[PDB]
Amino acid sequence: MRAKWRKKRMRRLKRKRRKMRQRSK
Amino acid sequence: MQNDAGEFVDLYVPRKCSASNRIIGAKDHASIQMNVAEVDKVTGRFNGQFKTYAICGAIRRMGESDDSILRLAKADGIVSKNF
Amino acid sequence: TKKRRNNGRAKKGRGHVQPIRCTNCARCVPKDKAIKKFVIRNIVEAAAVRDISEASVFDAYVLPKLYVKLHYCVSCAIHSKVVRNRSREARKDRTPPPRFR
Amino acid sequence: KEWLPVTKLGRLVKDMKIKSLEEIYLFSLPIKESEIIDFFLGASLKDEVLKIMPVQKQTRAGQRTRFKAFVAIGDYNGHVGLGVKCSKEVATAIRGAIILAKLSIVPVRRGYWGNKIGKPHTVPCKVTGRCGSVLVRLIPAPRGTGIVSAPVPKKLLMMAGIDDCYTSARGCTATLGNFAKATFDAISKTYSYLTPDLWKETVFTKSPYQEFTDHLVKTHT
Amino acid sequence: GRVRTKTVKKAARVIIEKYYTRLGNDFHTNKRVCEEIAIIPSKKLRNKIAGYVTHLMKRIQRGPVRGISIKLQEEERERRDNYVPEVSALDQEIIEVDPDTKEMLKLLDFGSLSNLQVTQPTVGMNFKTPRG
Amino acid sequence: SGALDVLQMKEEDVLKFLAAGTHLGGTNLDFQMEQYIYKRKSDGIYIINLKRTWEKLLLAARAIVAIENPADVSVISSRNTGQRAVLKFAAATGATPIAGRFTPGTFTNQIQTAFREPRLLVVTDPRADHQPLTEASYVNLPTIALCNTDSPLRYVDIAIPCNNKGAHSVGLMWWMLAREVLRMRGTISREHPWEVMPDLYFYRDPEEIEKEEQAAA
Amino acid sequence: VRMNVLADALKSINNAEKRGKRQVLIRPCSKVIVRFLTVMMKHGYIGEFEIIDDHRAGKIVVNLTGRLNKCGVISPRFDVQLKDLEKWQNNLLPSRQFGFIVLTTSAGIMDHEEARRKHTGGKILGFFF
RNA sequence: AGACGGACCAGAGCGAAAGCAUUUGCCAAGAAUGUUUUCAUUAAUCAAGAACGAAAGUCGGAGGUUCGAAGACGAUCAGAUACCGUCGUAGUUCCGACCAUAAACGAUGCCGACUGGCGAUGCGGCGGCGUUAUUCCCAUGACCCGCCGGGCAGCUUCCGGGAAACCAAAGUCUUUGGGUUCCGGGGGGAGUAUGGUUGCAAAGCUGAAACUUAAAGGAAUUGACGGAAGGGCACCACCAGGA
RNA sequence: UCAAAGUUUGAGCUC
Ligand SMILES: [Mg+2]
Ligand SMILES: [Mg+2]
Ligand SMILES: [Mg+2]
Ligand SMILES: [Mg+2]
Ligand SMILES: [Mg+2]
Ligand SMILES: [Mg+2]
Ligand SMILES: [Mg+2]
Ligand SMILES: [Mg+2]
Ligand SMILES: [Mg+2]
Ligand SMILES: [Mg+2]
Ligand SMILES: [Mg+2]
Ligand SMILES: [Mg+2]
Ligand SMILES: [Mg+2]
Ligand SMILES: [Mg+2]
Ligand SMILES: [Mg+2]
Ligand SMILES: [Mg+2]
Ligand SMILES: [Mg+2]
Ligand SMILES: [Zn+2]
Repeated sequence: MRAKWRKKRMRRLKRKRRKMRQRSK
Repeated sequence: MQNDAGEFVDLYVPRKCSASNRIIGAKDHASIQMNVAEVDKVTGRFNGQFKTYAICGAIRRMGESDDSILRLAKADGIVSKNF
Repeated sequence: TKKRRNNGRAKKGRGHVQPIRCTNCARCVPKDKAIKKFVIRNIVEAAAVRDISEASVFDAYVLPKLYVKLHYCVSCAIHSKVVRNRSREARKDRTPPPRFR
Repeated sequence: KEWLPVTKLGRLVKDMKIKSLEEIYLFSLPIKESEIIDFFLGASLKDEVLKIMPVQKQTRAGQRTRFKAFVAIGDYNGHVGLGVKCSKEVATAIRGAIILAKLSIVPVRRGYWGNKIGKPHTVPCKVTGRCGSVLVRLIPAPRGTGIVSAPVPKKLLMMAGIDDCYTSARGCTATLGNFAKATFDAISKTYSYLTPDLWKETVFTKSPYQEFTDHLVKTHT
Repeated sequence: GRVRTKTVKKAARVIIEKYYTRLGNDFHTNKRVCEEIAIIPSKKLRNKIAGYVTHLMKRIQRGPVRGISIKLQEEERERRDNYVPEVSALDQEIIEVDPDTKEMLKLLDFGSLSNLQVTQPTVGMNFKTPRG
Repeated sequence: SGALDVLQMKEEDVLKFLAAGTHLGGTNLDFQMEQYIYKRKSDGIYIINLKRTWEKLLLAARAIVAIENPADVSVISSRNTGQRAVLKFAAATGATPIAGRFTPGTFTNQIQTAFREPRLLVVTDPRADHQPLTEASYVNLPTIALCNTDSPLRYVDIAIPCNNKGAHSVGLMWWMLAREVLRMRGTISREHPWEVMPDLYFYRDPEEIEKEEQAAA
Repeated sequence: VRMNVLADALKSINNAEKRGKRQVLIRPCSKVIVRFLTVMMKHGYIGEFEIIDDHRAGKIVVNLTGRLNKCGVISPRFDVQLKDLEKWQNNLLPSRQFGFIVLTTSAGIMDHEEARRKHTGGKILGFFF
C-alpha cells in the first residue's frame, strides 16, 4: 500500500472508529 | 633540542624556506635550490661565489614566487631600485 | 544525488510562472522550464517552392512567411527526436553549436 | 645480484661516498632505488605482514580474486616504511610491497616530556593525522608508561622506537588502510612541525650534484 | 583483404628507414634486395614485405613524412637554418613608435632617438568582440 | 645587473625590441602580471617596460652561469615558434634539447627509455608545456619561461616578460640569452658585435620555403 | 551586531598567517588588543606594528613574521582558579615545554608562568603558540 | 457574455512569503544611491502572543463562457468499472464569510568578520577623445571607454574542507568556544492510540506504549538488463528469392 | 507525430 492509501485508508478508518464509539455512548 | 648538559640530539636539522620561514619537509618534491652566479662588477665574469635562495613548494604552486624573488633581488640591490 | 544544478529550469530569483498546454500533448509545463522555439518558415519550404514556383504567375514574386513560435513538452521532444541525450561531462557544455545546421 | 645502477643518485651511492640517507632527506630527493637502503640498514631492518585482504570485482566469469598486502618495515631508531601492493600472488606481491615501503621510509622526530634530563623518549607535542574518515591524535606521555594504544599503532610506533605515547582515535578504524595512512601522516608531520628550536637560520650546505658534477659525467654519459 | 600486419608494417619501416637508398618502387627488383640483405624464411613474408616496402618507398619519394626523423632531413635543416638573407628584417631605417612609448622614453633617459616616429592614434573605437 | 651601466641595454637593441613589438602585450591581463606593465594605449594593449625585461634577462645570465656543468640545462618548445631557437641555443651553449612531442612521464618513469634528469629548465610557453610543469612538481626542477600578460604563473619561478606571441621578439629573446650567457663568462668581448644574426633563430613559413626553393631554381 | 573586536581580529590574522601574508590591516583598535600585541612583541613572536590614530576607534597595521602557528581566543571570559590553571594549560596547549596562555589580572596583563611566579589567579583571555 | 491579456518576455526586476505584465487616473510606501542632514546607543536574536499565507474543500449571494472531479454511453482489450470518445454535475469567475495545509526546495535559519581571480549584467552615482538627434550652440538623450556601492546570476584553480557527489562556501574544526533560536539519536510498530485543544464540517495541532525485528540507508565502482539513443557486422539475421 | 509484451522444481548458488 502506497502512502496514498495508508493516509487515505486511515481516514476511512477514523470515520469508522468515531461512529462505533458513538453508538456505545 | 638539547637538555641541560647541552647535547644536540636530533640527527639532522632541516632546511627552512627563506621566503615564508616555513620548514621544508622530507618529501617536498616541489622544493628547490636556486644558485645565483656572482659577478665581477667591472669584468662581468664569474667570481666564484653564489647567492642561494630557497623556496617552499607551496608558494610556488600558488604562483607569487617570481614576485617574491624580484623583491629579494631589488631589496639586495640586484635589481634597480629605480626599476 | 543532485542531478542538475538548475533543475531543468531557469528559476533563480523569481518563484512562479504561468503554465502552458503542450501542442502534441496538452501536458502542463512551466513556461520557464518549457521548451521555446521561434520557427519562422515559408508556407512553401524548398521542394515545394520549386514545384509551386512553376505554379506562380509572375517571374520571381516573393512569398510571405509563416511566423510560428512553438513550445513542445519533454517526452514529446525526445520522441520527436529534437534533442539527444548527453554525457555527464558534456552536459555542462551549454553552448549551442555554430550555424552549420 | 649485482645492482648496476643507472641513476645519478644510484651511482654516487654506489661509489660509497654519501654516508647517510638523512643527507638526502635534507634535500628532499626521491629515493627511487631500494639497494641504497639495503646497503645502509639492511641488517637491523624488520618486517611485519599486517593483513591479507581479498578484494574481488565481479566478472562474467565469477570474480577475479586478488590479494592486497599491507607491510610494516622499520629499524627501531628514526626510520620506518610502509608498503602496500595488490597482486594475484603473494610472493611477487609481498616483494614489491616491501620494495615500495623501503622506498618510502621516513624518519620520526622525538623530543622530551617534561624534565629535559636524559634522552628523548616520547613524542614532542599533540600531533594529529587523518586519511579519509579516520582521525588519530597522538599524545605525549612520560617515561615508562608504555604505548597506550591499539595493537596496531602500538606495533608500528615500536618499530619506529617510540616507547611512550598516549593515543586517541575516532571514526571507522575498521578501514585499516586509512588507519595506517593517518598515523603515518601523524608521525610525518613531526619533522614538519615548526618549533622555536628552528628559529635559528638554516646553513645551506652544498648540493651533492654540485660537489660531484664531474664524477657522474665521467663515470657515464 | 590484403592488409599489412604490424609485423609487416614495422618491417617495412625498418627496411626503408635503414636502407632507403637500396630500396625502390618496383616489387620484383627490390625483392631481390630484400631477399639478399634480409633472410625471410617464407616467400609470402618476403613478397609482402617487399610490396609494402615498395609502395612506402614511393611515399617517401613523393615526399617527406611527418612522424620520422630522417638524417637527410637533419642535414637539410642545418642547411636551411644556415640559409641567411642579405640583410636582417630587424634592421630598418625608420621605426614607428606610439605616443606612450614616446612619453615613457622621454621620461626615461632615452629621450631623443634618430629613427623614431610617434605615429597617429588609432581613431575609431571598435576593438571588442561582439557579445552574443 | 643592478646599478651597472655595462650590462644595460643599447640603442640598437631598443630599436630591435620595438621593431619586434615586445612592448606590445596581449589583450587580456592577469592580476599577477601588473608589475611588468607600464600603461594602456588607446586600442587597449599594455606596453611592457623593456628595461625590466632587461633586468630579468640579466637574472637569467646569473642563473645560467650558476649552473656550472652546462649539459644539465634542458630547453623545451612543443610549438614550432621556438623550435629553431631551442636548437640554436643548444648549439651555442652546449645543452641538451627537446624538440617537439615531450613524451609524458620521461622524468618520472625510470624504465622509460628517455629518462633525463636535468637541473634546470627553460620553457617557451606554459599552456602548451603544461606536462613539463606537472613533472616539474614531482622532480625538484627550477624553471625559466617566456610569459605573456595572459600567461598563468603556476609553478613558474622566473618568468620573462616579452611579446611571446610574435615571431621576432621570441627568436630575439633567445638570441639575447645566448649572448648574455657568453658575455658573462670569459668568452666574448663587448667591443665587437656577435656575428650571428637573430634571423638565424627565426621561424620560416612553408610558403616562404617554397618561395626560397623557387627563387633558387 | 559586532560584539567582539578581538575575536574578529585574531581570526583575520590566522587567515593571514596560513597564507603567508606579509602585513595586515585591522579595522577596530582596542586598548586590550594593544596590550596583547605588546605582550607577544616583548617576547619576540612578531615585529613592530603601528597604529593609525583617527579621532575614532583607530586602525592597526601588523608587519607579520612567520613564527606564529596559532593565536586563539576564549569566549566567554572564564574565571580561573589556581586549581584549574594546570588542567586548562594541559588541555589547551601543545605541550608542557612551550606555548602560552595569556590572562589579564588585577596585577596586570601577563603570561601564565608569570602568574605562577606572582601567585595570582584571574580571568582567562586567550592563548598563543 | 465571460474568461485571458500571447507574441515583445531575459539563466531580468520587485515583494515578508504565495506571487506580481491590456490603457489611463487617484492614493500613499519602500529597498538601493549622493550627502561635511539631526539625535548620540536608541541595537541583534527570541518560548508566550500576533498579521499574511497558491490550488482543492466549505457556507451564502452574484455570475454561469470554456474546460472539467463525479456519472453515462460508445471503442480496444482475457478483464478496464482506466489510458481513447461523445455528452456532462459539483467546482473553475466576482463579492462576502471560513480554512492554514505542498517537494511552502537553494530540501541550505538570522547577524557579524576574514581569505583568489575573470569577464558579462541591473540600478543610482562619478569621470573621460569622439560619433549621433535637439539643430543653431548649451544642456540633455542613444552609442562608446572606465571607476565606485549592493544586487540577481555565471565561469574559474591543488585556497582548504568534505564519506564522496560537491562548496570562495557546505571554508576559517582534535591547532575543536564571535552572538542566538529551532530541532535529530537503530529500523518498524506510528504521526496510530489514549487524553487536550481548534473547526459548521473537512481536518489541523500537541503526542505515548506494548510487541516484533539485525539490520535499514547514502555516495561512488564493475557487471547484467533496457518496449533509451549513437556507432558497426551476419544468407544458422534481414533483404531479394528458392526446397 | 506512441492501443500490448504476464509467469517459471520444494528436490541444494557461495569464500
Ligand atoms: Mg490581451
Ligand atoms: Mg508556489
Ligand atoms: Mg514559541
Ligand atoms: Mg484558494
Ligand atoms: Mg480557495
Ligand atoms: Mg457553503
Ligand atoms: Mg473533457
Ligand atoms: Mg463498461
Ligand atoms: Mg474523459
Ligand atoms: Mg509543505
Ligand atoms: Mg563542532
Ligand atoms: Mg526509531
Ligand atoms: Mg532476523
Ligand atoms: Mg537457429
Ligand atoms: Mg538483404
Ligand atoms: Mg498497456
Ligand atoms: Mg517451481
Ligand atoms: Zn514531451
